[PDB]
Amino acid sequence: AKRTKKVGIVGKYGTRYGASLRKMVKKIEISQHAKYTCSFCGKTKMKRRAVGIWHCGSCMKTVAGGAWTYNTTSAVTVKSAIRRLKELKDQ
Amino acid sequence: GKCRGLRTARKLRSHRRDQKWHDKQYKKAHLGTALKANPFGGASHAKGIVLEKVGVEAKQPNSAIRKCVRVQLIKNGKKITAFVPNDGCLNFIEENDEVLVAGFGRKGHAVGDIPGVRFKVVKVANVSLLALYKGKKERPR
Amino acid sequence: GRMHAPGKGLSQSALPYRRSVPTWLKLTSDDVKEQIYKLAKKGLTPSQIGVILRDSHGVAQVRFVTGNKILRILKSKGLAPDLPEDLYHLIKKAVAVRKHLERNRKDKDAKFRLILIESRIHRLARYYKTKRVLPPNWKYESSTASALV
Amino acid sequence: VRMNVLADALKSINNAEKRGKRQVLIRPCSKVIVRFLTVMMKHGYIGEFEIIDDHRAGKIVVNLTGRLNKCGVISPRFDVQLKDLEKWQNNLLPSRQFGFIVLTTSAGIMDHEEARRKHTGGKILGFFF
RNA sequence: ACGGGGAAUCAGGGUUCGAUUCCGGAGAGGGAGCCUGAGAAACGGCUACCACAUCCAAGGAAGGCAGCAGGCGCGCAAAUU
RNA sequence: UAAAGUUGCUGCAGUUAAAAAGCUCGUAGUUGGAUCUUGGGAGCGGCCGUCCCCUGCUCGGCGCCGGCCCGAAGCGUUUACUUUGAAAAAAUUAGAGUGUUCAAAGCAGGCCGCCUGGAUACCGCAGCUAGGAAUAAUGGAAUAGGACCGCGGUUCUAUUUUGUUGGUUUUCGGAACUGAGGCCAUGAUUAAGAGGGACGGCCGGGGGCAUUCGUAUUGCGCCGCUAGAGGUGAAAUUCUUGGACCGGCGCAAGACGGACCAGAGCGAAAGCAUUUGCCAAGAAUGUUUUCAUUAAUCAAGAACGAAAGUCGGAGGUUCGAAGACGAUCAGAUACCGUCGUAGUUCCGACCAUAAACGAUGCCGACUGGCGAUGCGGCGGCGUUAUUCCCAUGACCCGCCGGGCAGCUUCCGGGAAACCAAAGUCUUUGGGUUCCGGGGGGAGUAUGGUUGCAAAGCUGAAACUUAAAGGAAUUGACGGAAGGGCACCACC
RNA sequence: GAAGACGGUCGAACUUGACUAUCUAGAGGAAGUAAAAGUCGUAACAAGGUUUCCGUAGGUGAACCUGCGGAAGGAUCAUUA
RNA sequence: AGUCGGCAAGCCGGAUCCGUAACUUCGGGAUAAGGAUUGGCUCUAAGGGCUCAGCCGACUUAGAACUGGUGCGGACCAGGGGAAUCCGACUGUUUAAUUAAAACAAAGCAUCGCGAAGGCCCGCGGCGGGUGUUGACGCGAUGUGAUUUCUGCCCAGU
Repeated sequence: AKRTKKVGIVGKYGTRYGASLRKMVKKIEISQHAKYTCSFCGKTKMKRRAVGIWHCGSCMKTVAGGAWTYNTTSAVTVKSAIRRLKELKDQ
Repeated sequence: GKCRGLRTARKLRSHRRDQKWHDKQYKKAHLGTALKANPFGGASHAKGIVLEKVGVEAKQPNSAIRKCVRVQLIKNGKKITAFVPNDGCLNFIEENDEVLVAGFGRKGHAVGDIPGVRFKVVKVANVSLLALYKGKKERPR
Repeated sequence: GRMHAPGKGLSQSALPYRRSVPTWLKLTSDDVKEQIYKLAKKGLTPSQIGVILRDSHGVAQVRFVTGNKILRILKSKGLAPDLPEDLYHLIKKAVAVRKHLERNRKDKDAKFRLILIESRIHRLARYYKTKRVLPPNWKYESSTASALV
Repeated sequence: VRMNVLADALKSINNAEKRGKRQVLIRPCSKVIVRFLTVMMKHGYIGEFEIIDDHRAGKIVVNLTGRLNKCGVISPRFDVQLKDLEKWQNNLLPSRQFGFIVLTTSAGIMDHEEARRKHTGGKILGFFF
């Protein structure tokens, strides 16, 4: 059954820390515990080891990533930006 | 009708059953609100006790002082302002006299000159007020 | 008018009155079928067998040269695809627009088109179920749909 | 969409009569339509009509005279007893002298007076006067 | 809101009423229990409790008109002990 | 109760008077294209009216020479509908009879012992019975487990029989199965100016992401020359020899996408405009492609939904709610002016409202022209581009489809304004959603629900009131416009 | 074969509590309507003297003002290569 | 009714089965509140392994009868409850030996300094030292104190 109405993972905090702080931590705490698909082996095993460090439990390959997400949006725009200046310098 | 299906009876009938409530005359007859707010309570007449004689003003260029009484019904205990109908009939009525009051004629609606008065006296102390006006009978004391 | 668009266009084919085999056509009722058999084996939906047939070989309607129609010809030979082609092409389209949508999630229009496409899938599905062409428990599920190209 | 086919046929030949066309074309032809036109043709209200029977729902070209006031259709097809058939032609027909209510019975499709002779009612189709 | 046969009002459709003499049901102040009998959960039959009320010598005894009349009450509102 | 066609099934209304959800999707509900048997014959009346026939497979007497005729019993897709019959308490209603002196009643009465009455109709809806087969549903055989025709075997069994007394096997009748057949005209309506899908070349400020460019604005740096510059009805606040404004050259930042731009296009609506690339989508057109009714409209439910607003980040040029100030004014906490916060921009979540307007639901049909216009297709002189012509572009003349519109009119409608739809409406019924019922109170109170909040959705009553309102007309009026006039007007 | 008793059953009624419906008191608060001709303005109707109106914000004695985006129910169906 | 004051004492208490309001940050409140049951004994039913039947094995729950001077969580163990106000969100910490609080801290919020020859700071001194094995999502300095909803006017004085 659906145990809670609108309090997901953050149900562990009970009635503490206020509603908004318990709401904006939910989106983050769902992310930092989700298992991602490893882009190297394909299996859904990318799991955050420590802050910024993401380890794939299958191919045993460690990746430097965001603090709470696997990929920071600021990073993916930088990777695509560098990829354009790279081919633009060497032509 | 809009839908003329061969078997749209419950759609047509439930519509009129719904839209009937938007008729003002129908909605007051099939809800207690009109019947509870009625001091008579669906009765055509009512007896009450006159406790003061008040004069009501007229409104529009029709200017005068309408003679009325503040009656307290004996079945409910509510207070209504009955209108002593005819000329010089206030001197028949006194204080603490039970009087038969009736509707005015517009069925819960202030009538013409008088503002907010929906009741008129017909009998006073179990003798018709018209008989007092014609002199056919006089007040027994 | 179109059932998922405001267009009221009037454009379609118009087969002639005469239902006879053309006087120019020299293919027998047999040889046309083995032509359908060959194209069906190399992979071709009954819709596009008909077009290839009336351009290269010049068959007006297969329903006239033989007594049956294309899909009825393939199913009697067992070469028909399992799920119908118009339902296949709708799932194929929904899979593409869903794959476009996972990256481009700000495309509210693609999200709107997806609902229109899926609504057409569930409409054909419940039709192909009453005609007992699909198993009564068949169900298009967005997840497992991509396995069916 | 086109739900009732007899309705599209009557409203077209009723429109073309008010305009004064000599002959009108109706797009779909059904068995009930041609049975309806003959009831009107046997009373002189329309002219000679023709069915262009192609390999689809055929087309009818009805020669029109100036004798048709209105040929309406009653939808849906209510059931008519012989007890209430007088009450229908009381508020559907112009006068008691002329006008006909076409209604289908098990005996076929005919006007309301033939339904009096054969003593059987049925579903009502339309009316013309 | 006891139901129905019906009643009022209508061109055709309807709308509103039906406590009321015919049929059916329900009930005898409120609930409950039961004796007798072919038939009753009977009340112009019993047994309780609740409400109300009568007679008493103060120990007790006795009661059920939504039967016909009649009275009180209630009311705008309804007859002869 | 009628009047009230002011509850509208018959029979209302929804452009502006009360009113069509912002928009699309969508389940119940409602409604659904066409298509399967007509004709012929005997008789009668003056080509016409009426009758019957196109029914198949146990028992008996006009009987007659296994067959025929006839009578009765049984079976023959199913409902809806319709016709018939039955069964259907009276009283009441309708209604027959009858001089209660008439009548409302009543069921009695009528003749010189007799003669008669106390009828009949309606009593739905549901259930029962018989007929009809249009209309509307529904089914049959296309992996043939199809229908018929005879079979061959297997199992059990009424048994009639074995003269009777037993067992046994069978012909025998029945029930079931299983193999080989034979035969069928052997079984699939059409392909909608319904729909879906495919395919073809296009098309479009459709959507998304990325990229690019453009002046301008603001700011800064430097250079020049200078005393005002700004702003206004007029000014001031403000900037200014600490060099403002102006001119030049640079730089940075964030917005915005001018002119081209249209009663043009695209999109469900909101909405959409520098370049180029990528991604997915789509209408219309073309189609001798495919599927074969898959459809229409839609309570519940769902997606999207300008601006403002909200919550997080990033950025903050311009503009600018609030605020401050300068004017104006009787006062201005307003209009005007100078600054200027939130906001305006982007990203990610909320919000679900707009005069979200065409104040006009959607689908379908029909009913006048006319000139254009956009997209696609088809046809045709000629002109002009490649040039080297055919084919393609650009014009030119037409036709077809649908698309935004326009003009015109006695189609027709409308209270009119006006409308080719707001028409085909007392000659009233194509299908289907929503929704209105005098004005206020009031979209308020309350309850519920959604939201972070703002609020949204749902949504009364008491009380009050004789009008409120629509379109149009004539006046008066206007710090409205255009002409003209007067020393009771000015110059 | 009476009284009486154990147990069972039906179970009135009382006590208590909860839920529910209807009516009703209430300081104070905040509306609506009516009465009259009060005070302060002048928002609206003529370009009503800042065009009006809508949604949404903020503000101000009060009508209202302003910002942003709409609408014409506008004072323009029109403005020229 | 005592008293400044229900201080102290008392009531409540386990478990099983029912039942559970306002309010709310939707998680709670909550053992809310309020009820009933509970012993002994004799049984029945259900819940497993090993080779249909046979052979082993454990505990536990539910139900029934009988029974006692209505007594049964018999000792022990073991929450009184409710509705409202004020303050502080909470957990945490604090005056060892008179003050455990409403004080302090706190997450959150908002300012300020600083791009390293630097900010802040130490040090009698030095090419000294800490932050710093650091680099603005960092370090240093302050105020306020979760959330929700807001945060107005004043730059004359200092």
